[PDB]
Amino acid sequence: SYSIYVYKVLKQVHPDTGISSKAMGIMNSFVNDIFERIAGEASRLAHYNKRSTITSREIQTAVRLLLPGELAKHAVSEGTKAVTKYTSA
Amino acid sequence: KESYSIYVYKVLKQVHPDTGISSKAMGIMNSFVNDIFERIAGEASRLAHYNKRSTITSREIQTAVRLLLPGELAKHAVSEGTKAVTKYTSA
Amino acid sequence: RYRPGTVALREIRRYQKSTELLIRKLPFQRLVREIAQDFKTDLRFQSSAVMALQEACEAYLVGLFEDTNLCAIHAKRVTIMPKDIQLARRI
Amino acid sequence: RYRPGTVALREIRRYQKSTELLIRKLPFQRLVREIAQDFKTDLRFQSSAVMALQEACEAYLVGLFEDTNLCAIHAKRVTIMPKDIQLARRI
Amino acid sequence: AKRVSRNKSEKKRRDQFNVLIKELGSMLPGNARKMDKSTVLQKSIDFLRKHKETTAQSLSNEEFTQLMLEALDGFFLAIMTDGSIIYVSESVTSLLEHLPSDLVDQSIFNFIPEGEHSEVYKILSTHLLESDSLTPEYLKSKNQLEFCCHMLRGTIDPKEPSTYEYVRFIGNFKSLTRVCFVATVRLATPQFIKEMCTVEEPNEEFTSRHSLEWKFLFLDHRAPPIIGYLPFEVLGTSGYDYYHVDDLENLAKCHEHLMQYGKGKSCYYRFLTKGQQWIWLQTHYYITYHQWNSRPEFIVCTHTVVSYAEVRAE
Amino acid sequence: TRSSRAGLQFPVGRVHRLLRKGNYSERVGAGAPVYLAAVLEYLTAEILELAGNAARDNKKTRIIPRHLQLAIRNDEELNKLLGRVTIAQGGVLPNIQAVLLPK
Amino acid sequence: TRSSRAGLQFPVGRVHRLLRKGNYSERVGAGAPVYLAAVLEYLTAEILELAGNAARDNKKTRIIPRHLQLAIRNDEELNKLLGRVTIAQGGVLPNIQAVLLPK
Amino acid sequence: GRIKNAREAHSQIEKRRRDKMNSFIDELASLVPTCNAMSRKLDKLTVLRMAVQHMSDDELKHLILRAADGFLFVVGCDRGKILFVSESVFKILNYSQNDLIGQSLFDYLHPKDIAKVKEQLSSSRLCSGARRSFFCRMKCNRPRKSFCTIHSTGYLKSNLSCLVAIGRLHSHMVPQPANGEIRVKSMEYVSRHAIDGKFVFVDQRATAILAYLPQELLGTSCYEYFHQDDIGHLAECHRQVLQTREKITTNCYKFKIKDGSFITLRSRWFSFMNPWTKEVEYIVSTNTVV
Amino acid sequence: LRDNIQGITKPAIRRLARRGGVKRISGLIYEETRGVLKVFLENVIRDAVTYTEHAKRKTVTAMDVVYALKRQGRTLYGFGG
Amino acid sequence: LRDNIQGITKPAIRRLARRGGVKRISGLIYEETRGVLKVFLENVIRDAVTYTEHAKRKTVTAMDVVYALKRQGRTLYGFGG
Amino acid sequence: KRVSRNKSEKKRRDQFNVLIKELGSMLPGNARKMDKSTVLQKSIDFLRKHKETTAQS
Amino acid sequence: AREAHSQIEKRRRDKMNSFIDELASLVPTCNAMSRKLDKLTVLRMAVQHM
DNA sequence: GCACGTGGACCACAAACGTGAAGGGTGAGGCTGGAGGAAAGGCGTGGCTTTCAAAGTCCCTCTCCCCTCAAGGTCCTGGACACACTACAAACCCAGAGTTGAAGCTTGGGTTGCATAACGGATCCAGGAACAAAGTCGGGGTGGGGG
DNA sequence: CCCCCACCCCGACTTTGTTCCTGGATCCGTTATGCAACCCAAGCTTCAACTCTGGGTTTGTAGTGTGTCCAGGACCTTGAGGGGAGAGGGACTTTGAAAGCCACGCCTTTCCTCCAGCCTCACCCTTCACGTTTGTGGTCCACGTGC
Repeated sequence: SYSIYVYKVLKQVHPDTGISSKAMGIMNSFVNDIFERIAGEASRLAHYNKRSTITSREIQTAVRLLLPGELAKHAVSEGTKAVTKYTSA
Repeated sequence: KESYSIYVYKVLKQVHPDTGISSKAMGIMNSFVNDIFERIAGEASRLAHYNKRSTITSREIQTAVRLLLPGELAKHAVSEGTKAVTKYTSA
Repeated sequence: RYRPGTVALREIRRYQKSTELLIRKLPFQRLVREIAQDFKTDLRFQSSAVMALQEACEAYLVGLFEDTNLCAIHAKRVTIMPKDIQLARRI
Repeated sequence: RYRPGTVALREIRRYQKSTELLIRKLPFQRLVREIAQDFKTDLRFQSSAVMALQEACEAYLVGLFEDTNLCAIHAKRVTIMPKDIQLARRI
Repeated sequence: AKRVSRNKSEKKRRDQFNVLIKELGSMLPGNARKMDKSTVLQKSIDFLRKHKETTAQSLSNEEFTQLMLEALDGFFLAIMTDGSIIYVSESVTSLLEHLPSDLVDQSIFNFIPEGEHSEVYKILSTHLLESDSLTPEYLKSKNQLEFCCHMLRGTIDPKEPSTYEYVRFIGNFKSLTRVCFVATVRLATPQFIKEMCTVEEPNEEFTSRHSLEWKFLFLDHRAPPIIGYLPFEVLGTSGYDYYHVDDLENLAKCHEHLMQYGKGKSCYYRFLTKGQQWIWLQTHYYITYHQWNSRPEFIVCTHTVVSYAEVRAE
Repeated sequence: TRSSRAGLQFPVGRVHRLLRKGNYSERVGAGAPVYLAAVLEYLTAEILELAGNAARDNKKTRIIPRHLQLAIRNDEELNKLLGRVTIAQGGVLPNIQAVLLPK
Repeated sequence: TRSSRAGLQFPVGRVHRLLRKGNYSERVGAGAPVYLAAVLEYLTAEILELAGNAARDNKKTRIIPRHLQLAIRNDEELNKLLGRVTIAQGGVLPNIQAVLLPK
Repeated sequence: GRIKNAREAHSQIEKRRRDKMNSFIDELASLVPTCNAMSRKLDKLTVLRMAVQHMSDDELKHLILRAADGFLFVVGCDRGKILFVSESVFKILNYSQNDLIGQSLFDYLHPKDIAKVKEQLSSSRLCSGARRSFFCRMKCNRPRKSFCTIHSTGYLKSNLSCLVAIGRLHSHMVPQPANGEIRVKSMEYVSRHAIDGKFVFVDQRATAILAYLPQELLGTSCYEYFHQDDIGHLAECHRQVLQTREKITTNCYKFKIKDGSFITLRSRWFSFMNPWTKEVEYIVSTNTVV
Repeated sequence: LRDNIQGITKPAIRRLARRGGVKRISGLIYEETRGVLKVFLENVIRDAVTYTEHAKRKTVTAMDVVYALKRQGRTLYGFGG
Repeated sequence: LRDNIQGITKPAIRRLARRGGVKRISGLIYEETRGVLKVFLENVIRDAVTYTEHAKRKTVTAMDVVYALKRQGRTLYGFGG
Repeated sequence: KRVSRNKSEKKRRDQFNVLIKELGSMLPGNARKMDKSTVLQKSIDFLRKHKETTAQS
Repeated sequence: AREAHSQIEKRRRDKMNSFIDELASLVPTCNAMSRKLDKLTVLRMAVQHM
């Protein structure tokens, strides 16, 4: 489950706060829901282009399609920075 | 590239021998066939996953059909798939 | 006696402020089993499943009520009528 | 002139029986390319895509107008108002 | 709101107790997390005992010490009579470019020119004294000494020829449980601008955006605390206006590499704060694009402060 | 022919291949495509029969998208199954509310 | 861990395994899991941030489902992304139509 | 039974917990003189308050004070008033602590430096961001020499914000020249110039070396200070450095200073180019005292 | 099992309408609401039972309810997913 | 170019509304309709352009329009697929 | 316990007496040794008269 | 006799309660207050009003 | 009469209490990551030629534009009644408890299964020729309104 | 109810698309081998079912008042309907060359394999936060009694 990471994230955002178990379950459900949305959209995109591999391009496209523009810009920036830092080291 | 015009036309001659079909209507029908195929295939895939099954069988299809189709259509489609699988298995 | 509607406003504030289930769980559970038996008898349920059903039902009904209220307002009306529900559902 | 409404009913019959596009093609193309330029320039468009857009838009708009008509009727009106559209969209 | 009120008051009692426990634990030495409240009180008990014993048997002076050392262009240094260094203040790195770890345990005469070793050996070895039981050593006029010498500078490239600085030692001889000399060392040549060599925080960072002319388009709220300039003081100006002379070329190379790759990490470089200090930095860069044609629109720059040790290591 | 074994028009081989594509599953039982093809053929037959009836009502002998629109929107089960589909050159059902008629 | 190499909290290994399962594709490009983990972590951060704000605005230190509902319905973009989503004990925004107000 | 039993051990472990805590509260109280002197059982809350209230350096103080030079002063940012000054100011400005404390630094400043000190006093363990450093002219009790040039370095500190700083009167002459045997770093100052040679940036070492305060150089041409005997050579270097990225080092040359005299300098020059625009930003110079 | 539709009390309907911001209710709503709820809930139940049946189980699990709601555009958080 | 939204003439909107059985129309409708249609078109076009861009093409094909409509919940038959 | 109740009771009575003395000290025609009830009656009359006379000044 | 004296003490304490309430009636703050005030509070308010 | 006492009142603290929530520790093994290799996916170069862009011209439908006048939207007014609000009575829901065992879940055994590959083979797909369908224009029949 | 006008559907002619025939293949199908996914038999324990008792908040039923919904009259202004004129649209035709598609060669990316070892998960123990009661004491008061 993602409880560990949800908690750690909160400890980076609002260190002075805690989470009810029900809220934590809600976050797990939400994570899996969004994961499914993106993975399915990316699967379609690969099919629409007869590709066999899902890459950061497909995810960026699926994000731009799925998310509203504001969140899409920030999320694309985050994915870009993460991939940049990872690949650079 | 592939379409179902052959089978659409043969089925039309089964239901209305006196009747033909325009290419516009044929395109409508092909889009419909593909859409239903996608619906059923996706639902059956989810079903198999929900049950940690790696294989799709006629049970998954029958369940997806029951979920997707309205009652009357579901009864007839289930009877038809049952008959088809029964004959195919016998043959 | 308070005036008609004033207590209704206090109630609206109360129930919007609260988050608890508004349907009685045992009536709901027996209604579920009364429906479910029609599809299969001798069927068991995880209590959590019953709770999920109740929460989904209350959420769905609350949304439909809000839409219906908008319809009544559009008709320049306070009391919601079955016409309003029917119009919302049709839309 | 004929009394208002009668000729409108004749027009309604005509356009419901008909299937052709009710919009001007070249203005539609220019509007599409006017919008599209904002997302990316140097774009090229298949006429099939243009026609698909025209059909989809007329279908969507007509459905929205049907719902708007229902709302106006509910408001005991013959004449549709922007509020009807806003309400239908919101619902 | 009756019982809500009583519960508010009781939760407030709870809160006040928690606040006092947190305050009590915060002042301790060897601080750590995950201590149970009983452990917090026990460590406070032990700390009160230890602090009371050490003090009984004995503006802030730290800020004054920093301010005066900086104003004098100086650093504390302590060495044994044998010449071995035993302690030095970190400010030495900003003044002489040697880390404390490069100095401690090493012979001072490795940094003093060989033609002057005899003088400093005479200074260290000729003085000998034994104190009474009443008077501290630093207060006796016999132990005070003022003298001058040259000292070698460190370098980032060992190919550079040996370079030195003339300095004055102002200090006193002191005994340790051997006899050392400890002094405030002041550079004879004043240093009106200097480099910060150690980051005063574990990590600190600031962000900005730059145009295709490298002019500031944005400055975050974390920059002014680090560099001393407010956003409006930098907006529209070129980023190059704040970089160090020698690092201008390497930063041009880094921006050429960025134009080549669109994303990456920079070399180390220096930035001139409003407080007249060069601070060492390393930056991560990436570029954003105008959807209409996928061409650049702005560069984003994330600047991290780094230590002179990490600089000299690479 | 598998279709012949099942007494069907639709191609079982194509359906089976399409199911192996799309990554729908790791494995596919032999009877699965048969059942699916039978269902598809049945639905196709329903639609085409209704469309031919509409054409005959419209005194026509060839199906056009107008006929498909009318048929699907008139059959309640198909209408529920396909309510959110749009049909090229379909038009709309000739529905007018009584309140709008003169009186 | 690749997550550490990316400075991320989320388990990139788990994400890659999950994408390699579920039959979403024949292959997975190595950058895809990292990108997705970043997106998930970002959305999580936004949601938790809004939730903590809601809690503090009501002097609470613990996030409960009501806070999530409030945050999601208040935030327009999340309300779009999650318009049809339902949350246990979520409640509603204290919306009252002006016509209903007494005077 | 098993549930009740499981609750006994746990609840009495919680009893052990409150017993431990109360024991430690009492012990902590014993370590607080006020709590130990208080007869009554002080409540855990009051006990904790009193505990947090209840909770070599002189060698270092002498070690640094004996080495001190110039004078320390504190001036309120909102005030401009000198809140404190060390006695050593009487060596420097010839005004005493009493002449300076309770009075505003700005009259002791030269009128053209008052604005600069005000800009420095604006807000934005002493951190580099709060750091401030400036040259200025300060009045003296005995007089053109009614003012002297002081280097002021300090940091901003808090209810009334203030600058805590040292003012040092550095000799503009260079005592103890470097020995020929030893490679010693000469004094230097960095400056940047527009195409025509006008100062667009300069540092404080330029004020120590040239006596000119920063505003006295910015907005003026280097040709106003070059000595005419070297202006031909320096102009040749200027014409050359405009065409190349290479660092060009001049010969030794004379440069005029505030008091009207000349000093000998040697400079390294280059025209820096911004890669994003492919354009020369400005001439960069490092000057060196000969 | 009979008449459990009456178990949905007029006060329960009133409370739900109040949570929906409704100020006034026509009596016909109570039966209209009971019918609408029966339809909605029966469809959800049919789907959940279909999932249970396909799984060859004799107990309905919350995951089946979640799938039934999901496929009907009624995604629900709080019961796993 | 610009201002082609006014190219959606009042008679065209009249025809459309009449196909929706609309007997009477207020003048405010026309601008409101133009705005709604502009929003609808903008969304569909954004999605189609996104598909095209990911495919690295420069030409919009009807398949992209159909994929956009599909993911938007509206399915159009008869344009391939 | 009893000692503390005695202390708090004497404190109560001392506070009451201090207040009685302060109240009576502001009166016109002041004289000591007035009974508590007389202090309050004279205070009542004084407040009435002073308030009325000041207001109508 | 002691009963008569104790009930004279009651007459006195009643007279004092009555005059404390009357004094309160002349103090605006006391006249406005709702709860049955404790004696010291009334007298404090009275000396504050004078 | 006052002060102190005791009972009483009231306040608020202070502590423990146990319960509920949470966290720390230890076990622990599953899962992540790395090495090593194979070979498939993708990048890259070089070429073509299909499709959309872009435009020209004429005919013409459709749009632009203007006015009239009745019908529809709207405002304003009045009635009553379906609904809300209070009340007492009741019940079944809620809570907590007990009791029973069908089914969930794990283990081990064994099988039948489907994938995969090679190979066989003939129905399907691209293309060529002929016929029917589709597009465009004109005529006839049907439907509704107005007199 | 009958006549006139407008619209809707059908019919005819011309051009383009689809269907049927022909050749080559590879999609479809078969038979084989293989490793194993899943069914099956079996046993073990759990969670759900089922039931009861007791409490009491919620629910049901009943009575009374009015705010809301509805109908109605009546104004007046907005849209519709038509006429009439004019313009860009629509249809059809044209050409240019850019972009997407294709084929060829290289190589390097990630699956697959096996392993190593530690982070995340489960359980167990322990602690803290919390309400909440209560203990407990103090502040203070109301009026007794004593001094």
